[PDB]
Amino acid sequence: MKRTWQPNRRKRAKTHGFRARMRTPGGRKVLKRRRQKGRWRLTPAVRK
Amino acid sequence: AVKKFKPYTPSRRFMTVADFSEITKTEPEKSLVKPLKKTGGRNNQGRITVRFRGGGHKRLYRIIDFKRWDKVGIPAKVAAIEYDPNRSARIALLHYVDGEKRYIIAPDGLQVGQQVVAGPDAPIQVGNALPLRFIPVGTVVHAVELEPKKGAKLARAAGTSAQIQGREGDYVILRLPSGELRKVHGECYATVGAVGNADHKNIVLGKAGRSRWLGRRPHVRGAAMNPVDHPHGGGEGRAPRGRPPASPWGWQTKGLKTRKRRKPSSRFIIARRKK
RNA sequence: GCGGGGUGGAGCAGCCUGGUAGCUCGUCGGGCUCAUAACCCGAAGGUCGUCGGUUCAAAUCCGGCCCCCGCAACCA
RNA sequence: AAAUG
RNA sequence: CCGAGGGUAGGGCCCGUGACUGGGGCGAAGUCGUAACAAGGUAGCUGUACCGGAAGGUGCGGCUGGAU
RNA sequence: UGGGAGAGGGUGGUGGAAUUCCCGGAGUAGCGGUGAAAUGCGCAGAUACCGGGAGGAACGCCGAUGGCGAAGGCAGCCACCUGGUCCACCCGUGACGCUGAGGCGCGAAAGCGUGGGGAGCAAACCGGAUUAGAUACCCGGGUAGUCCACGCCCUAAACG
RNA sequence: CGAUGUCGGCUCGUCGCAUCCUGGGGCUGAAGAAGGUCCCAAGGGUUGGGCUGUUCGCCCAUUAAAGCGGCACGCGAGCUG
RNA sequence: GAAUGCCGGCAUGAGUAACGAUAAAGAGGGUGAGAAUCCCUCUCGCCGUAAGCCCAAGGGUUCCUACGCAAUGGUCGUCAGCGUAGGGUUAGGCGGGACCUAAGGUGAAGCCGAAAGGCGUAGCCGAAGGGCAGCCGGUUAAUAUUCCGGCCCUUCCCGCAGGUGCGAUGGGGGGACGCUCUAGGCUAGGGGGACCGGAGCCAUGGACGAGCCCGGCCAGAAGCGCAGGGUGGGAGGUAGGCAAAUCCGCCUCCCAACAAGCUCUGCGUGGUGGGGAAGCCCGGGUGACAACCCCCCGAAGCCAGGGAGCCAAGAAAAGCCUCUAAGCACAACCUGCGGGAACCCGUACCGCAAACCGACACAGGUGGGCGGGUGCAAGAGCACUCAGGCGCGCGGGAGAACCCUCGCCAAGGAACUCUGCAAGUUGGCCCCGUAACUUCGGGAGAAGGGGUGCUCCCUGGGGUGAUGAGCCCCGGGGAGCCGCAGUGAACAGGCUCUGGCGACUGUUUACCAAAAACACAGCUCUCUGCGAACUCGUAAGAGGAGGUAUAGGGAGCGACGCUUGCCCGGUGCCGGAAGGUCAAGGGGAGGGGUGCAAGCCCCGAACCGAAGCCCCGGUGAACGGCGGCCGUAACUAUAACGGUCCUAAGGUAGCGAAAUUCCUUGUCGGGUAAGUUCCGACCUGCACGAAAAGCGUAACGACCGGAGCGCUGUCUCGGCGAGGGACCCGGUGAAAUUGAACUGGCCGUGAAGAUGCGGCCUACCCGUGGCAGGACGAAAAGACCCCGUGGAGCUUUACUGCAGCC
RNA sequence: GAGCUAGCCCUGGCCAGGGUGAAGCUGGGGUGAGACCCAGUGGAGGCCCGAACCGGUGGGGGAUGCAAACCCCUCGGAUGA
Ligand SMILES: [K+]
Ligand SMILES: [Mg+2]
Ligand SMILES: [Mg+2]
Ligand SMILES: [Mg+2]
Ligand SMILES: [Mg+2]
Ligand SMILES: [Mg+2]
Ligand SMILES: [Mg+2]
Ligand SMILES: [Mg+2]
Ligand SMILES: [Mg+2]
Ligand SMILES: [Mg+2]
Ligand SMILES: [Mg+2]
Ligand SMILES: [Mg+2]
Ligand SMILES: [Mg+2]
Ligand SMILES: [Mg+2]
Ligand SMILES: [Mg+2]
Ligand SMILES: [Mg+2]
Ligand SMILES: [Mg+2]
Ligand SMILES: [Mg+2]
Ligand SMILES: [Mg+2]
Ligand SMILES: [Mg+2]
Ligand SMILES: [Mg+2]
Ligand SMILES: [Mg+2]
Ligand SMILES: [Mg+2]
Ligand SMILES: [Mg+2]
Ligand SMILES: [Mg+2]
Ligand SMILES: [Mg+2]
Ligand SMILES: [Mg+2]
Ligand SMILES: [Mg+2]
Ligand SMILES: [Mg+2]
Ligand SMILES: [Mg+2]
Ligand SMILES: [Mg+2]
Ligand SMILES: [Mg+2]
Ligand SMILES: [Mg+2]
Ligand SMILES: [Mg+2]
Ligand SMILES: [Mg+2]
Ligand SMILES: [Mg+2]
Ligand SMILES: [Mg+2]
Ligand SMILES: [Mg+2]
Ligand SMILES: [Mg+2]
Ligand SMILES: [Mg+2]
Ligand SMILES: [Mg+2]
Ligand SMILES: [Mg+2]
Ligand SMILES: [Mg+2]
Ligand SMILES: [Mg+2]
Ligand SMILES: [Mg+2]
Ligand SMILES: [Mg+2]
Ligand SMILES: [Mg+2]
Ligand SMILES: [Mg+2]
Ligand SMILES: [Mg+2]
Ligand SMILES: [Mg+2]
Ligand SMILES: [Mg+2]
Ligand SMILES: [Mg+2]
Ligand SMILES: [Mg+2]
Ligand SMILES: [Mg+2]
Ligand SMILES: [Mg+2]
Ligand SMILES: [Mg+2]
Ligand SMILES: [Mg+2]
Ligand SMILES: [Mg+2]
Ligand SMILES: [Mg+2]
Ligand SMILES: [Mg+2]
Ligand SMILES: [Mg+2]
Ligand SMILES: [Mg+2]
Ligand SMILES: [Mg+2]
Ligand SMILES: [Mg+2]
Ligand SMILES: [Mg+2]
Ligand SMILES: [Mg+2]
Ligand SMILES: [Mg+2]
Ligand SMILES: [Mg+2]
Ligand SMILES: [Mg+2]
Ligand SMILES: [Mg+2]
Ligand SMILES: [Mg+2]
Ligand SMILES: [Mg+2]
Ligand SMILES: [Mg+2]
Ligand SMILES: [Mg+2]
Ligand SMILES: [Mg+2]
Ligand SMILES: [Mg+2]
Ligand SMILES: [Mg+2]
Ligand SMILES: [Mg+2]
Ligand SMILES: [Mg+2]
Ligand SMILES: [Mg+2]
Ligand SMILES: [Mg+2]
Ligand SMILES: [Mg+2]
Ligand SMILES: [Mg+2]
Ligand SMILES: [Mg+2]
Ligand SMILES: [Mg+2]
Ligand SMILES: [Mg+2]
Ligand SMILES: [Mg+2]
Ligand SMILES: [Mg+2]
Ligand SMILES: [Mg+2]
Ligand SMILES: [Mg+2]
Ligand SMILES: [Mg+2]
Ligand SMILES: [Mg+2]
Ligand SMILES: [Mg+2]
Ligand SMILES: [Mg+2]
Ligand SMILES: [Mg+2]
Ligand SMILES: [Mg+2]
Ligand SMILES: [Mg+2]
Ligand SMILES: [Mg+2]
Ligand SMILES: [Mg+2]
Ligand SMILES: [Mg+2]
Ligand SMILES: [Mg+2]
Ligand SMILES: [Mg+2]
Ligand SMILES: [Mg+2]
Ligand SMILES: [Mg+2]
Ligand SMILES: [Mg+2]
Ligand SMILES: [Mg+2]
Ligand SMILES: [Mg+2]
Ligand SMILES: [Mg+2]
Ligand SMILES: [Mg+2]
Ligand SMILES: [Mg+2]
Ligand SMILES: [Mg+2]
Ligand SMILES: [Mg+2]
Ligand SMILES: [Mg+2]
Ligand SMILES: [Mg+2]
Ligand SMILES: [Mg+2]
Ligand SMILES: [Mg+2]
Ligand SMILES: [Mg+2]
Ligand SMILES: [Mg+2]
Ligand SMILES: [Mg+2]
Ligand SMILES: [Mg+2]
Ligand SMILES: [Mg+2]
Ligand SMILES: [Mg+2]
Ligand SMILES: [Mg+2]
Ligand SMILES: [Mg+2]
Ligand SMILES: [Mg+2]
Ligand SMILES: [Mg+2]
Ligand SMILES: [Mg+2]
Ligand SMILES: [Mg+2]
Ligand SMILES: [Mg+2]
Ligand SMILES: [Mg+2]
Ligand SMILES: [Mg+2]
Ligand SMILES: [Mg+2]
Ligand SMILES: [Mg+2]
Ligand SMILES: [Mg+2]
Ligand SMILES: [Mg+2]
Ligand SMILES: [Mg+2]
Ligand SMILES: [Mg+2]
Ligand SMILES: [Mg+2]
Ligand SMILES: [Mg+2]
Ligand SMILES: [Mg+2]
Ligand SMILES: [Mg+2]
Ligand SMILES: [Mg+2]
Ligand SMILES: [Mg+2]
Ligand SMILES: [Mg+2]
Ligand SMILES: [Mg+2]
Ligand SMILES: [Mg+2]
Ligand SMILES: [Mg+2]
Ligand SMILES: [Mg+2]
Ligand SMILES: [Mg+2]
Ligand SMILES: [Mg+2]
Ligand SMILES: [Mg+2]
Ligand SMILES: [Mg+2]
Ligand SMILES: [Mg+2]
Ligand SMILES: [Mg+2]
Ligand SMILES: [Mg+2]
Ligand SMILES: [Mg+2]
Ligand SMILES: [Mg+2]
Ligand SMILES: [Mg+2]
Ligand SMILES: [Mg+2]
Ligand SMILES: [Mg+2]
Ligand SMILES: [Mg+2]
Ligand SMILES: [Mg+2]
Ligand SMILES: [Mg+2]
Ligand SMILES: [Mg+2]
Ligand SMILES: [Mg+2]
Ligand SMILES: [Mg+2]
Ligand SMILES: [Mg+2]
Ligand SMILES: [Mg+2]
Ligand SMILES: [Mg+2]
Ligand SMILES: [Mg+2]
Ligand SMILES: [Mg+2]
Ligand SMILES: [Mg+2]
Ligand SMILES: [Mg+2]
Ligand SMILES: [Mg+2]
Ligand SMILES: [Mg+2]
Ligand SMILES: [Mg+2]
Ligand SMILES: [Mg+2]
Ligand SMILES: [Mg+2]
Ligand SMILES: [Mg+2]
Ligand SMILES: [Mg+2]
Ligand SMILES: [Mg+2]
Ligand SMILES: [Mg+2]
Ligand SMILES: [Mg+2]
Ligand SMILES: [Mg+2]
Ligand SMILES: [Mg+2]
Ligand SMILES: [Mg+2]
Ligand SMILES: [Mg+2]
Ligand SMILES: [Mg+2]
Ligand SMILES: [Mg+2]
Ligand SMILES: [Mg+2]
Ligand SMILES: [Mg+2]
Ligand SMILES: [Mg+2]
Ligand SMILES: [Mg+2]
Ligand SMILES: [Mg+2]
Ligand SMILES: [Mg+2]
Ligand SMILES: [Mg+2]
Ligand SMILES: [Mg+2]
Ligand SMILES: [Mg+2]
Ligand SMILES: [Mg+2]
Ligand SMILES: [Mg+2]
Ligand SMILES: [Mg+2]
Ligand SMILES: [Mg+2]
Ligand SMILES: [Mg+2]
Ligand SMILES: [Mg+2]
Ligand SMILES: [Mg+2]
Ligand SMILES: [Mg+2]
Ligand SMILES: [Mg+2]
Ligand SMILES: [Mg+2]
Ligand SMILES: [Mg+2]
Ligand SMILES: [Mg+2]
Ligand SMILES: [Mg+2]
Ligand SMILES: [Mg+2]
Ligand SMILES: [Mg+2]
Ligand SMILES: [Mg+2]
Ligand SMILES: [Mg+2]
Ligand SMILES: [Mg+2]
Ligand SMILES: [Mg+2]
Ligand SMILES: [Mg+2]
Ligand SMILES: [Mg+2]
Ligand SMILES: [Mg+2]
Ligand SMILES: [Mg+2]
Ligand SMILES: [Mg+2]
Ligand SMILES: [Mg+2]
Ligand SMILES: [Mg+2]
Ligand SMILES: [Mg+2]
Ligand SMILES: [Mg+2]
Ligand SMILES: [Mg+2]
Ligand SMILES: [Mg+2]
Ligand SMILES: [Mg+2]
Ligand SMILES: [Mg+2]
């Protein structure tokens, strides 16, 4: 049947993307937190 | 004069339609339409705040002239009578000798080709707008302002009207469509006549789909829900109310009054409504 | 198993608070009527389901037994 | 108020 | 080919019969009341409507085939 | 041709008396009701009286043994639309008449449908009385209905 | 109770005998025939259908007869549900 | 040494199940160390509204070539979407940006919130909508509307000429709109041709033929032609379109009116440039100077912003045109021509799938366009088949039980079973014919029957065209022929009678419930006078609604028909300027502490003092409720009638052993040979009953009962056959589970059901196909039950708070 | 976290073919005029049959599956909520 993952680059960038993160106290905390952890990628990669 | 159908489907048995015999023009005035932004019953938070709304026919909004004291003394001609999907009344297209074009809601008896006028000097004739103080006592009137220059607020639905009952100081006394007796200010404008399309009340929707065309989504009873949802929810099998019948939010709904006590307009209401 | 009840012939009070049995109807006698009903006047009829106890004294309070209503008998 | 044979 | 008829299927009229049910008729005498005939003790009758153990009652309108 | 009398019919408009309700005033111990009462209403200010307002229905005197219509039936007043009918003149057509199975239309009240309206009245219903009882008569209430529009019903002691 | 799946049916049987039939008997209020009753006997046999989920039961048509019980009210790592 | 412990390693089950759709294979020849599996040819089968082709999303080099086969590939591998390396994606016109707006998002002004932040008109962002200029062929191993060739076109800049009051973010027009049905003319696509072009072919009994087989076009500027869309011209007045306006709107006059004209599309033609089969010979070359024509069918596509009808009444903004404003009229704009200028990103490849979403090369899921031919009434259905693509990445044998999917069956025909569950039957079209009942539509495809192929003869109407020939589409009549059988294959209703429930079409528990549940038109109560009520939010602000009582919210009931009784004592809600109670506050009789004292400080009675409650009323389609005992009639029975107690009032109509009836399989009747179900009655209704509606109701239902006809392997009662497995051989090779095991029967015993104890009995060692009685077999720390002063959802006149409201 | 799912908002797209034959309109009859009746035309509808598409009724299979909901036969809707 139709499964849960239906990839869509525009949706991915708008929902989880860097600029969505910086727009919001919680999203800026995600970025600060993944930096402090040393994540190589702060945000999901998506091609555009 | 509502029209019936023959029982060639189950739903056509009782479905009725308007006769549409007063309409003379079947597309709106382009300079006077603007998009109606459908809401779905959702507010600026995105929340349903009025349940069971959505999914009706698309509609353009026809701008309506609820002031009319905008163009005192400038007569106009009734150029057409048109369908308006945003209200029960029909609307009338006015061609002012000014060259300006406006819409008004169409009173009963208004004829395409006649002339209308607004102002203190206007004849007491169907379709004319005067301040309440210049209309003779006893006249049936419609599209009545509720405060000076704030716009017609009363009696705008198909077939409705208000009747002037008497006067007292700067205020005249009106019987509203609800049967309430209110004091309205004398400088408030109104329009001689009753709103047309009085047969509107006698329309039988006929089937479920018709409500859906009107943006009316299926309403579901509290009694059919669970206790998480509604005071009437639950019970094994069917169940009576088991308490004072209540809204989804708990407040009583058979008889419990709800107008604010200390509301300033109380001084100007003489008698709560009838029946 | 839990609650209520049994008192003239019928249906009900009195029991809770021990000493005093009461109301309507019916029954009997007499009136009125030609007569009957209705109506009026007077009367009789209950030892209180039963046995046992407490008490100076028990329809009344406490037990046993009989009888009649009502409720319950669920997870299984 | 006043039924019946 | 037609064709007595036989067969299959679906209809129409009539008759008989049927748990039960509806009122009707008849059979002197029981139970309940007293609706009508006198102004029958609320004049009656009436078409209709609602009601009631029963006759009946009441409403609206009609008739005199109503007394005084 | 010229005249006439009439609640004949339909539409719209309009007048005053009264009942009820509401607001103001003035006022106090009862009002109402019956055979007599009670229910009911009233010191939370009723009834009775004065002023104002809203609304519905019916039209007093004239009025009669009267008039009109085929019948049912029709009554304040005004205007419009319209039917029937009698009279005089003796002018016109020249039997063009009478009746009428069917058919069609009209048809008190009650009743029914969809709206509206709702003062008074009032089946049902409730209460107070009476009574052996009183699902009645009498009393206090009171919903349909009575009123309007449209559409049905088609009955009668629709009788002279 | 860190699981022993529970009524009835179907399928497959197997055992007990307090024996439904068939075999052998005694007593009889056993004339014959047909029964009654008790004794011996478990080798075999012990039908099809209507109703109900039913087991049971009633009923229809037959039969030599239309037995009663146990096997985790036999049998769901065999089926049904 | 144990914790269903943790991490790791390795065992067992086992050479076992499986190797992923039953569309299918065989042989020859190549390559190579090795070949069922790679390459080539021939034969066979499968898809063909796809299993072919083209877009979009997503994926991200998977594309092409060379060289490889350790691992990946369910086997193999010389092959590959795998490993290494090299190569490959070319645009002014296609898509997106340098254009526009939609929901939404953001947001100068402004508003709000302890902080964080929440709003908000304009503006800005935002597309698969609007707008906008490229068609055909060739070429590469791999890209092409991109390169090349031909023929076209757009914008910007500069210039030249001609023209004009030029000029805008401002005004205005336009852009600009639904659903259904649909005209005319075209095109796409297709069928046929006795005509045109073509390498050839004559087989096996016949044909050298008007034979067979193949093909008979594509793009195109101006002009022209055909078919359509769009659009009135002039003048005068002018107060409206937030300045102005010659524009637009409004008024009057004159001409014009299915037209015409002007303008814009489509189609045809068109200089020109392209393509071009079978067959044969090694992707190529020849065919070829290829031919390129006639008739018919014909869209849902085009002309298009066409037409008609209908109600539910159907985006915006820019491009564009017009109008003027500052300004400027050496400018500036319009038109024609010329030169120049024209940026950024995507472009490979898969794309119904082995490359996307499902952990897999996974029988699942994935939006748009094309989707040929014949026949079957039609069609995108069905069978076959073209182009094109495939035989599904383990095979070879065997021909047991058993399983799956399938075929047939003597006699019977539901006897099967909870149930005709399942499977038969029926089945398309044309004609004849069709009942109760009904809301007059329907019920209806009711039921039931007949016809159906092929040949010849005769003939009626229509389209194209010409009025004819031909072609094409509907039919009509007569005479015949063959078979068991003519919708000869494939696709395609079993029917009737009768109850229950729900009016109906709809909706639901994604993944055990599709229903009688939800919803539904309709009915009633109730709230709401507008800054409405109500809802969301601390607020601002929103929804309600740019709506206004014929409207909006809440609640119950649930088409329709005939109806919906009695109780207001309790609770609720509504009304009630009295009275009772009533907090803060006011008041301050009268007391107190302290100081020498003026004083400072405290307690404090009456009395005034909201809502709420008490109290008085109303109210049921408000919560709800609608009796008991005893007697009584021709000497039976029963009780119309009566007595008495209680209540706020004692269940009305209608219905009733019912989706409700305990006793119960009530009793009687019907149907059956037999009827716990069913249907019709009765009424002692354990425990119907009137909008948690009562009783009915045509039509409807994958709902739940009962019955009959038809027909059947459901059954008596089973038999045979088919294929895919199971079985054997070669390849690859799991799993839960497992204290260890050298693991028998009976009768006992034992923590009460023993392979493991006792006594007896039986028993050579080890496997393979099978069956499931046991190993209290496996799985899941029982979901029932209890326990825990464990948890959570839900309720209320439990307690205590809070929001909210007064 | 609404790339699954539920509702709504904006903007697009899709629904082979066949059947039934409402209103209206035209004509004819009818009548004082009417209603109304007949025929033709017309093309309505949460109408009918049936693909795509959307479903998920009954059964069988599957059950360490092809699949953590699938396959086959059958069946519901298919201009509309
Ligand atoms: K339980
Ligand atoms: Mg899904
Ligand atoms: Mg998605
Ligand atoms: Mg995207
Ligand atoms: Mg996208
Ligand atoms: Mg997105
Ligand atoms: Mg999205
Ligand atoms: Mg976001
Ligand atoms: Mg972002
Ligand atoms: Mg912050
Ligand atoms: Mg790094
Ligand atoms: Mg992140
Ligand atoms: Mg109708
Ligand atoms: Mg009709
Ligand atoms: Mg109209
Ligand atoms: Mg606009
Ligand atoms: Mg809005
Ligand atoms: Mg917003
Ligand atoms: Mg709401
Ligand atoms: Mg809503
Ligand atoms: Mg509205
Ligand atoms: Mg309107
Ligand atoms: Mg005012
Ligand atoms: Mg209405
Ligand atoms: Mg609408
Ligand atoms: Mg509902
Ligand atoms: Mg519920
Ligand atoms: Mg529920
Ligand atoms: Mg919730
Ligand atoms: Mg709660
Ligand atoms: Mg609750
Ligand atoms: Mg409840
Ligand atoms: Mg419930
Ligand atoms: Mg219940
Ligand atoms: Mg429930
Ligand atoms: Mg209750
Ligand atoms: Mg409540
Ligand atoms: Mg009011
Ligand atoms: Mg007493
Ligand atoms: Mg006492
Ligand atoms: Mg005493
Ligand atoms: Mg319990
Ligand atoms: Mg008297
Ligand atoms: Mg007597
Ligand atoms: Mg014969
Ligand atoms: Mg009498
Ligand atoms: Mg009398
Ligand atoms: Mg009397
Ligand atoms: Mg009475
Ligand atoms: Mg008093
Ligand atoms: Mg006083
Ligand atoms: Mg009034
Ligand atoms: Mg003469
Ligand atoms: Mg009448
Ligand atoms: Mg008395
Ligand atoms: Mg009524
Ligand atoms: Mg246990
Ligand atoms: Mg275990
Ligand atoms: Mg276990
Ligand atoms: Mg013998
Ligand atoms: Mg034996
Ligand atoms: Mg049985
Ligand atoms: Mg048992
Ligand atoms: Mg039994
Ligand atoms: Mg024998
Ligand atoms: Mg046994
Ligand atoms: Mg057991
Ligand atoms: Mg037992
Ligand atoms: Mg037992
Ligand atoms: Mg068992
Ligand atoms: Mg099982
Ligand atoms: Mg079992
Ligand atoms: Mg087991
Ligand atoms: Mg076992
Ligand atoms: Mg240890
Ligand atoms: Mg552990
Ligand atoms: Mg571990
Ligand atoms: Mg290691
Ligand atoms: Mg390990
Ligand atoms: Mg290992
Ligand atoms: Mg091994
Ligand atoms: Mg094994
Ligand atoms: Mg396996
Ligand atoms: Mg497998
Ligand atoms: Mg298959
Ligand atoms: Mg094979
Ligand atoms: Mg081979
Ligand atoms: Mg090699
Ligand atoms: Mg190989
Ligand atoms: Mg090899
Ligand atoms: Mg192979
Ligand atoms: Mg094809
Ligand atoms: Mg991938
Ligand atoms: Mg390898
Ligand atoms: Mg290898
Ligand atoms: Mg290597
Ligand atoms: Mg591998
Ligand atoms: Mg694999
Ligand atoms: Mg490449
Ligand atoms: Mg180019
Ligand atoms: Mg630029
Ligand atoms: Mg805050
Ligand atoms: Mg954006
Ligand atoms: Mg775009
Ligand atoms: Mg473009
Ligand atoms: Mg190259
Ligand atoms: Mg110019
Ligand atoms: Mg437009
Ligand atoms: Mg528009
Ligand atoms: Mg659009
Ligand atoms: Mg529409
Ligand atoms: Mg072309
Ligand atoms: Mg063709
Ligand atoms: Mg001007
Ligand atoms: Mg075009
Ligand atoms: Mg060639
Ligand atoms: Mg199309
Ligand atoms: Mg178009
Ligand atoms: Mg059009
Ligand atoms: Mg806009
Ligand atoms: Mg100059
Ligand atoms: Mg740039
Ligand atoms: Mg490319
Ligand atoms: Mg697929
Ligand atoms: Mg596709
Ligand atoms: Mg692929
Ligand atoms: Mg998976
Ligand atoms: Mg594969
Ligand atoms: Mg072809
Ligand atoms: Mg066909
Ligand atoms: Mg294969
Ligand atoms: Mg073998
Ligand atoms: Mg198969
Ligand atoms: Mg057979
Ligand atoms: Mg048979
Ligand atoms: Mg049969
Ligand atoms: Mg059967
Ligand atoms: Mg059955
Ligand atoms: Mg079943
Ligand atoms: Mg077939
Ligand atoms: Mg056939
Ligand atoms: Mg019949
Ligand atoms: Mg018929
Ligand atoms: Mg029938
Ligand atoms: Mg019927
Ligand atoms: Mg009919
Ligand atoms: Mg047939
Ligand atoms: Mg043949
Ligand atoms: Mg069919
Ligand atoms: Mg339902
Ligand atoms: Mg239903
Ligand atoms: Mg119904
Ligand atoms: Mg439907
Ligand atoms: Mg489910
Ligand atoms: Mg579930
Ligand atoms: Mg689930
Ligand atoms: Mg269903
Ligand atoms: Mg539901
Ligand atoms: Mg319904
Ligand atoms: Mg209704
Ligand atoms: Mg209503
Ligand atoms: Mg809130
Ligand atoms: Mg708004
Ligand atoms: Mg419902
Ligand atoms: Mg009926
Ligand atoms: Mg009450
Ligand atoms: Mg009350
Ligand atoms: Mg009260
Ligand atoms: Mg209660
Ligand atoms: Mg109560
Ligand atoms: Mg007696
Ligand atoms: Mg006797
Ligand atoms: Mg009644
Ligand atoms: Mg019964
Ligand atoms: Mg019943
Ligand atoms: Mg019951
Ligand atoms: Mg029973
Ligand atoms: Mg029972
Ligand atoms: Mg029985
Ligand atoms: Mg019988
Ligand atoms: Mg009985
Ligand atoms: Mg209720
Ligand atoms: Mg109920
Ligand atoms: Mg249904
Ligand atoms: Mg159903
Ligand atoms: Mg049957
Ligand atoms: Mg049968
Ligand atoms: Mg078989
Ligand atoms: Mg085989
Ligand atoms: Mg061997
Ligand atoms: Mg091997
Ligand atoms: Mg391997
Ligand atoms: Mg060991
Ligand atoms: Mg060992
Ligand atoms: Mg062993
Ligand atoms: Mg052994
Ligand atoms: Mg033991
Ligand atoms: Mg043992
Ligand atoms: Mg042993
Ligand atoms: Mg041992
Ligand atoms: Mg030992
Ligand atoms: Mg041993
Ligand atoms: Mg031993
Ligand atoms: Mg042994
Ligand atoms: Mg082996
Ligand atoms: Mg085996
Ligand atoms: Mg075993
Ligand atoms: Mg076992
Ligand atoms: Mg165990
Ligand atoms: Mg076991
Ligand atoms: Mg645990
Ligand atoms: Mg446990
Ligand atoms: Mg557990
Ligand atoms: Mg304990
Ligand atoms: Mg505790
Ligand atoms: Mg404890
Ligand atoms: Mg606890
Ligand atoms: Mg409130
Ligand atoms: Mg989603
Ligand atoms: Mg469709
Ligand atoms: Mg379409
Ligand atoms: Mg037909
Ligand atoms: Mg027709
Ligand atoms: Mg028309
Ligand atoms: Mg349909
Ligand atoms: Mg059909
Ligand atoms: Mg089946
Ligand atoms: Mg499963
Ligand atoms: Mg199928
Ligand atoms: Mg269908």
